[PDB]
Amino acid sequence: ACARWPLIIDPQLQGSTWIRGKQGENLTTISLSQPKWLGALTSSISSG
Amino acid sequence: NKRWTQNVKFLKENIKSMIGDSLLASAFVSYIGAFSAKLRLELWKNTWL
Repeated sequence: ACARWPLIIDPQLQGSTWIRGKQGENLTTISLSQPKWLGALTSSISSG
Repeated sequence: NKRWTQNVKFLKENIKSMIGDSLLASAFVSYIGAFSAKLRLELWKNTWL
């Protein structure tokens, strides 16, 4: 029920594993250090 | 009739009571989330409710 974007503080990776569970299909994981990350986000924003 | 009047009267009390709820819910979703178990509990149960 989030109005603002959910930024999650997760050491021990409980949050991460649960988002992969809840959002099973087409949850495309993108480290900020990914090389073409701007392209992968802007394509997922448009239809993802 | 008796079981649909009871569902009405309860739902009418369930509008006004889901107006005072939503305040707590909203207050809780917006801010609480950065805090730890003990403190989170002290904000909505010891101060707000």
